[PDB]
Amino acid sequence: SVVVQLTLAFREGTINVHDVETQFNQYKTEAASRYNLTISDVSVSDVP
Amino acid sequence: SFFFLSFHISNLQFNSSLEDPSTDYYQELQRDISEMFLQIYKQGGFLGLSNIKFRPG
Repeated sequence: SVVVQLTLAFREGTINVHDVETQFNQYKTEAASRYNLTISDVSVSDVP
Repeated sequence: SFFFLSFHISNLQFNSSLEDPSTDYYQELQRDISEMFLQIYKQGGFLGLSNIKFRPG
């Protein structure tokens, strides 16, 4: 498989790490149907 | 705030082109994934994402 690593940037007060993870996991269906990417094994961390 | 995200693309084979960020394939995948993330996060406060690192899984 292809491991993908990246960092997201939001302005202060916008979102927390759990919301980032849930919103991405909820998009898996559309990622497969629209982008033809089968997304798995999501990990999200706060970066200090 | 900043969030590090890692995931697998389970339906793509890692190949020699994806070891080299100057290749057309690397750049196409990085572009297309980036565009996808701009669709996932529509918050007014979402600014964008970093360049992408691909590794073999």
